[PDB]
Amino acid sequence: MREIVHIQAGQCGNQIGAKFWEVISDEHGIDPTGSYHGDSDLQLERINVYYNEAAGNKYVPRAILVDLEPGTMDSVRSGPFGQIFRPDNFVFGQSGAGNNWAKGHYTEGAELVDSVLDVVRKESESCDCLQGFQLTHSLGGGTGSGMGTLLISKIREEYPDRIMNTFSVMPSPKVSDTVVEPYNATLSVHQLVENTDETYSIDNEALYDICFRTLKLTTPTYGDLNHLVSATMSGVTTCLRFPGQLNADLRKLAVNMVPFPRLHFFMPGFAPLTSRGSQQYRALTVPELTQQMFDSKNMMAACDPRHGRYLTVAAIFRGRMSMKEVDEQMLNVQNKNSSYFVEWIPNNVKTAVCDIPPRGLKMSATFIGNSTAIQELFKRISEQFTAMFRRKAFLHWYTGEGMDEMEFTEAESNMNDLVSEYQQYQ
Amino acid sequence: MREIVHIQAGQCGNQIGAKFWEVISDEHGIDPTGSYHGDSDLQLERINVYYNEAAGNKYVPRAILVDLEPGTMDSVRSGPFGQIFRPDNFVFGQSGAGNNWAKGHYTEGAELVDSVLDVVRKESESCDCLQGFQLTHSLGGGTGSGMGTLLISKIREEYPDRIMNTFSVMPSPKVSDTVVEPYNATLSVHQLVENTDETYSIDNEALYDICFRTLKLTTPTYGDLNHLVSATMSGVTTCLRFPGQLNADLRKLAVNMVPFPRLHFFMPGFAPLTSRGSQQYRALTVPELTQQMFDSKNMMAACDPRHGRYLTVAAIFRGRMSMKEVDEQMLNVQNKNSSYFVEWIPNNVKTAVCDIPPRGLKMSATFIGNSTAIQELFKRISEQFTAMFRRKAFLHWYTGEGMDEMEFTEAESNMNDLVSEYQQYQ
Amino acid sequence: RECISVHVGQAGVQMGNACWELYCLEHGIQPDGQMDDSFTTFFCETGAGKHVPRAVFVDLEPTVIDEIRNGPYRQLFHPEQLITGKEDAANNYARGHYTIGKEIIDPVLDRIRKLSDQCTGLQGFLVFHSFGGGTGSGFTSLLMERLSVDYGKKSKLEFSIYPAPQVSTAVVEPYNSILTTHTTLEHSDCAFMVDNEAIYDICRRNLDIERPTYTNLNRLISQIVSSITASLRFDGALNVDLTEFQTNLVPYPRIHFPLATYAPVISAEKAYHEQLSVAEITNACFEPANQMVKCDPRHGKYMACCLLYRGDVVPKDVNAAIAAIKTKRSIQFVDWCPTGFKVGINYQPPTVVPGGDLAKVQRAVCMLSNTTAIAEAWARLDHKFDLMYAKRAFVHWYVGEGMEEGEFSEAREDMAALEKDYEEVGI
Amino acid sequence: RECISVHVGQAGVQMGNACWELYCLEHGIQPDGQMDDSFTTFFCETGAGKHVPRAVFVDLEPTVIDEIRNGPYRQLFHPEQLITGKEDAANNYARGHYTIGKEIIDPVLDRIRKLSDQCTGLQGFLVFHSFGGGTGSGFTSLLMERLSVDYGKKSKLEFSIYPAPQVSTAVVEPYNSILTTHTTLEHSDCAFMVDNEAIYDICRRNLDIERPTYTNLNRLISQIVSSITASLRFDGALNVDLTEFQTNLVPYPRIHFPLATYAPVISAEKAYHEQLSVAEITNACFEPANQMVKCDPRHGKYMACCLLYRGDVVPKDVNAAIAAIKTKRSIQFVDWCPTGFKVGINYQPPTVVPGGDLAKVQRAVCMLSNTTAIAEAWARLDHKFDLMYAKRAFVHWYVGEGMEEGEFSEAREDMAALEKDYEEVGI
Ligand SMILES: Nc1nc2c(ncn2[C@@H]2O[C@H](COP(=O)(O)CP(=O)(O)OP(=O)(O)O)[C@@H](O)[C@H]2O)c(=O)[nH]1
Ligand SMILES: Nc1nc2c(ncn2[C@@H]2O[C@H](COP(=O)(O)CP(=O)(O)OP(=O)(O)O)[C@@H](O)[C@H]2O)c(=O)[nH]1
Ligand SMILES: Nc1nc2c(ncn2[C@@H]2O[C@H](COP(=O)(O)OP(=O)(O)OP(=O)(O)O)[C@@H](O)[C@H]2O)c(=O)[nH]1
Ligand SMILES: Nc1nc2c(ncn2[C@@H]2O[C@H](COP(=O)(O)OP(=O)(O)OP(=O)(O)O)[C@@H](O)[C@H]2O)c(=O)[nH]1
Repeated sequence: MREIVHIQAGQCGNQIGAKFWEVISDEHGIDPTGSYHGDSDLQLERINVYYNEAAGNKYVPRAILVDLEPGTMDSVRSGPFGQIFRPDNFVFGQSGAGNNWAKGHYTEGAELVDSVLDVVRKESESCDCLQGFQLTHSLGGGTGSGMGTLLISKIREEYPDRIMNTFSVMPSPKVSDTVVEPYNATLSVHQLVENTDETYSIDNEALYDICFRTLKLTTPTYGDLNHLVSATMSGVTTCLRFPGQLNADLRKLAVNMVPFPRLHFFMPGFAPLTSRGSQQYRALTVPELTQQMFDSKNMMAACDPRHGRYLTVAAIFRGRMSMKEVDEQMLNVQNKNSSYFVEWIPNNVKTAVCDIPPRGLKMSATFIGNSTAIQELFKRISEQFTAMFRRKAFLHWYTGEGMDEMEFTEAESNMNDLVSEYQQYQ
Repeated sequence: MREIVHIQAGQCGNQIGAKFWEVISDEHGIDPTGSYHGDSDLQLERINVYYNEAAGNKYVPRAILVDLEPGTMDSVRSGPFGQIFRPDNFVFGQSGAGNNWAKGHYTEGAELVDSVLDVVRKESESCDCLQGFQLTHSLGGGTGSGMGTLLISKIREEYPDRIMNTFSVMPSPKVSDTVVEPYNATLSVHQLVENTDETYSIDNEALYDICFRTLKLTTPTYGDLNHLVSATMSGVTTCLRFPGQLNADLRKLAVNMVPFPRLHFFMPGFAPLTSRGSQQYRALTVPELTQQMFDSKNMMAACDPRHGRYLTVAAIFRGRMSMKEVDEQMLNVQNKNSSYFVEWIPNNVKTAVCDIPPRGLKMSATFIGNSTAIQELFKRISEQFTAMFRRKAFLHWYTGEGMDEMEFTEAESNMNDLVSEYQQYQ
Repeated sequence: RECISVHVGQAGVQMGNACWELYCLEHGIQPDGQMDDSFTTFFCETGAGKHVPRAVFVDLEPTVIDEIRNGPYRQLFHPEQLITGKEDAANNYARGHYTIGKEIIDPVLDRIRKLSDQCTGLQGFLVFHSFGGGTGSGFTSLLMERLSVDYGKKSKLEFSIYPAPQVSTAVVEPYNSILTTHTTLEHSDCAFMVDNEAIYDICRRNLDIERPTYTNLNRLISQIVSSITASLRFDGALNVDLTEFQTNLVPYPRIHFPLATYAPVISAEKAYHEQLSVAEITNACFEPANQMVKCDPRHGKYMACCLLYRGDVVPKDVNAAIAAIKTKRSIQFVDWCPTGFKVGINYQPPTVVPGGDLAKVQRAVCMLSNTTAIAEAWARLDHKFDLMYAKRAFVHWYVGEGMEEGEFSEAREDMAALEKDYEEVGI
Repeated sequence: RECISVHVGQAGVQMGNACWELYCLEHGIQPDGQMDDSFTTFFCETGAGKHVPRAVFVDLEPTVIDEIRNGPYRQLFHPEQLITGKEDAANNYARGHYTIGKEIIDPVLDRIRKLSDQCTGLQGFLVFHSFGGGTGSGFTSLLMERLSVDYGKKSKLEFSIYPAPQVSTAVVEPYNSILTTHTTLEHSDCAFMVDNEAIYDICRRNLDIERPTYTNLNRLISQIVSSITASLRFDGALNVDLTEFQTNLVPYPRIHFPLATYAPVISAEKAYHEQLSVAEITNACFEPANQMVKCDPRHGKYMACCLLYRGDVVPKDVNAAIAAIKTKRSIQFVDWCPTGFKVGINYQPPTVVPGGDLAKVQRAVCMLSNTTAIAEAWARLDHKFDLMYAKRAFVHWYVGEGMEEGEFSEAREDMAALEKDYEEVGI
């Protein structure tokens, strides 16, 4: 019944992917060992859509952890929900790439893709009818950018008709955790623009901006940032996991948000975002959530939506709520701010609601936005790419693996192409 | 059978309008919920003339409460007879006018008149044959002066042939409860002089003077003043509500008291007015009521009738009484005081009696008087209007809504015109 | 006297569970599936002391179908009738029609045959769906085509939830509605439409519900669909059958788009304070804001109106009431059909759900009417379609299913013919 | 019916904490932050059994803002509403406007928008500040300009603490007051003023407090600001809204400077011995020394006076009382508005703080009135400004912020126009 197979790549993709299984384990009432201890019967109604049943009322996740380094699996296996994963799925290499896209794509990737394709083939045969795949990686580095982008092309060859979702965190200019980030970002987007049908543009800079303004966290760690992005992955797959008044599968939101084949880079968000020291002094009904959803300082991307125009918006909701207040609020945000919305579409909002909210909250929603303001983050990495590429700097490491110099220019031809697409419909 | 539809405007019109339904509910024996608990069968004989029948032997009033502020309806709904009114009839705005005629007539009125015209259309279609409308407002302020004067013009356009009654309380110079009172009074009379066919000139100053001299009230509130004016509205509509030896409908008194189209501003009164501590020391037959009716300190207007001459008089009576004493007393009041009555009419008195008096009294009457002494209250407000208008004071608020300066002068041309009419026939 | 029903999409089964619970409580049917002629037109007799409805719930997505299997009304419906798919339509007219529609229609086709072969008094079919999504556009348009070639002569009463001028749940619904209407124009004998924001306005000003949900929207809708077929269930002084709605409301074989409105809709506290009679409800049903569609009837002209009352209502006041409606000059009837009044009566009154938002009423009416008021609505839907069609937006998904840009032009010019047909007929 | 408030400067929040504690004790709101329609106009309803005020405290200096964070009324207010800066104004109109003002107004602008969007009965705004310092002059003049272009139509009720003729806390306050009044003349609908030595004289002769503090000054001031809005909170026999103060008191669009005075102000021991009725308070409110400004009303003429009573007070004696005020020849009303009386009533009486200096009273009144008595005050402030402006004293700081000597002349000639407007209108 539309089973989704999870797949992880890179250090960050395994961390946020690990947090994804943790947060959904709580609402489903899954123990760290694998047994069920929930309360509602609807949790078992669609537990198979991510997990696999087993003996003793045990449920094993349908995850495949892929990382070229071995230490990443040791940290994930020793986590709170590290033992629930299957030991056979922990496939990994020995010698890391060290922030090199050419290694994880050509030399170090070719020896491991044969070991992961047969595993996901086994998982795809176990389910009754698969819907699609969702992947977590990062444009920076070599593992998540190299290993993830490679098997995306192979999965497209093996499953061209199924949905190919991707949650890809991109770099930022002010927060730079890698010197070779724009080359990996420029080489990765050449594969993401053509192969996958969906993409979520997540930014680490905004993940630091979002925690100061509303959460008021004095000591935020990566685990706190993983809680925000993991909740977004749960909102997109809510209606098939629990019933609702209006269902919206991963395909139902893709057809509305992807007006063209190449324009599929979304912009995520989440609400309610409120600190623990100011939870009592805020309401939880629908109008405060609507204005917070469309707020500029709410999304986890560094893009200014006021500098552009939204192509389409999708706001998945959770929990029992009234439909009149939901529908009427989405009318005024597009009417009062018609300048920041394209006139060549009559309605830029996609609505959907569920009845079973997360634990600890009574009403919540997740934002999915495709807008022309995404180009400002793509040209700056392109400028950092073209600035470093024009002198042929930091290319001798990539050519040692047999990579051609023109492939960087072919990626550059794609880089200024996608930013020009959003400029066309602006 | 000549159904009358009630309508209210302004704070005072809702208060005295609320008291109007209260006093008539007692003589008809109507419960505060809506059921009947009276004793006489004639109360149901003409209960339809103001009320609407309903299931469970319930009777709902045919009233429409209109006020631009929402707080007035909360006080009326929370009253003793607040629940008997229909909930749908409680139409109202949000942002009050704040003593501004331009707001209630042009900007704040235009958005609400569409919501009240369809309601009275529903009530007018429910009755078999409507006679006319009676309204309660105040010349002071912006709500009763603005909203009331506006829909009076619209009702004339929709119902030009039916009777248009109005109970309008005017300001006074000594009791000044509003700084912008003469502008509102001068702008309101332009509509009342041309649209409505009847008008009752009530004064707040005399409503305090009347309570000191005969009632001897030590601590009079607005509710005590509402008892006097509410009883006056019941006397004018007695013969169609209960049988009588000589019937006088609202049209039967209008034809006698309105000798010209513009001369329709009456002057009300009521009797017997006597304190509780001096009730035993007074009789209740007809001659003491006659001399009390024509007394100068009996009416609820500040006009001196001795300073002018009565055009016509109408004294509706209630309760079983002898006709010889009634007819003979009206002869001597006009004969002995021939100087204070116009010689160009042979008889200035209109007689009519009913058999069913109010509860707690055996003989009573209500005064309706059109006299040339009414002009003294119109010129003083005109002097206050002209004194403030000659320097264009307190006009910048009215022009903000798009009102023209000449419309104040057009009202001024009407102001000195109506006072000159009564001077012609003096 | 029997009739088969079918529910499609998220919109279909969501009201189907809400309507059938209203049907069962009228005939004394407990939810467990048991307690002479009034229930035979919807409910069969399974041997002895047990019944089952004459309907089927079909939907590709399994979340709503299994909710009925795990819901309270489990034993009432058949297990096999709760048909379910394996792949979602996803706001795609094509995906629920060609790829995923072909591998599921064959269980659906033969089931209607055996369901009708056991029956003997089959009047027609009525389908509940919504063209505002993916499942109610493609799969609904396919099943009606395949049974039309089979049956043909039997009637088809469509019930779709159309989008509003400005409020909308989806974004691709002009493409979903413009494609499915190309097939609906020739095979649908009649199609009653309802707007999504209009029904909110019904419960806002009249029922004073500031925060309702879709469950409440289906209750008053269940009163509409049950009242039109109420004459067939119970006895009435002037009986009207299912084929009455075809001849008396369809002036031309292409113009088969009536409207719908219902009254009285009063709260519990307001029901005791507000009088209920034929006069006020007749003036209320013709009120424009009280209609279930955001279209001004003053702009157009009524081709014909079909009145149908319930409860203790004598035929005198209903005739005197419409005589007053004929005298109203605010409305305007078309010269092509002056006597466009069809009145009906049923002795059985409007029911009431325990705990429902609607209050008890001794009488009610369900007014259906055709007019050219929706001519601007089709022009509005066509105008917004030209904006996205000019940019070729959302086209790669439809051609990604198997279609092409050819029939997109066929649907455009078909609406262009439909637009001028309302303009020329309304002269 | 709702209204948003804002506090600026040292003067603003010092009375804001003193006024809001008076507001909360009236509605039974405990200081911890919890206990139907009377409190909705100031306090919200957050979910279940919790409220928050509809106001914000903004101030550049953090000493007063953090005192509220560490003060007793911590749990009552929102932690995010307590806005704080990082650099002080320092008696500079320019420093709180151009350098430091620009980097803090943007959090302040968008907060009022979302605070108003969630609201629906927003009547207007009222700001508490003081032009006698730096923060209440520049930043207050900036925020009112930026919301006036946005809103405009909504009212603005300013509450400033002006300096006395001879008593003064600062030395540069003529430059601070003359600059900020140039912006206040065009965008402020009305501005009630209070003098610093006058309120000391109120508690000196009447309340016999020889050694009070600013905390005591804010209590009786809280009675004034709470009494003008008391009609909107509780029920009254003659209701008056917030827009009543705009039309009835502003004769011309530039002359928008009323006065303020309050009575009775009696101690605890004197309250039991001194009779309380409408006659003595009406004669006391028009008493010149009992006013909150050191300006002789005998020198000028009252344009219009707005009376507003509280407690059990029948409308007979209030009309008879003002009738005696009309007969007094010691006062003199202007011929341009003879009937300049506006009386109001509220059934809910004046409250009392536990342990406060004010005693319990069964009735009170808050009398606001415009007049030309402050024409000499503006001439006095302008005269002392010419002494320092002639020597070009204290000018190097203002131009040291970014301004120049140009607008210094614009503020001077603006007062020169304002002075003669009071002289010609008072003829
Ligand atoms: N929101 C979070 N971001 C993270 C986290 N860990 C890393 N990152 C961010 O993602 C950036 C790159 O992602 P990765 O750490 O996975 C580098 P990767 O493992 O793919 O390559 P190698 O480790 O060199 O084999 C990294 O520079 C961080 O900005 C995390 O736990 N949470
Ligand atoms: N005899 C009575 N007179 C009243 C009563 N209430 C007010 N008034 C008088 O009528 C005068 C103005 O009438 P209103 O109170 O209705 C002012 P209105 O509501 O029309 O405008 P807004 O309140 O500003 O929206 C008012 O100044 C009083 O002198 C009352 O209850 N009884
Ligand atoms: N008035 C009303 N409309 C409804 C209700 N349920 C669904 N709808 C409408 O139906 C439209 C979509 O219909 P469907 O084709 O059934 O949607 P779906 O079945 O979820 O299709 P997928 O997204 O592909 O799964 C929505 O836009 C809603 O506005 C309801 O209960 N009441
Ligand atoms: N009556 C009264 N006046 C006050 C009170 N508090 C402050 N003031 C007046 O406010 C004036 C200065 O106002 P502000 O602009 O707020 O002073 P500030 O915030 O300290 O400005 P900086 O010195 O730059 O920090 C002083 O001259 C006082 O006379 C008070 O509690 N009561």
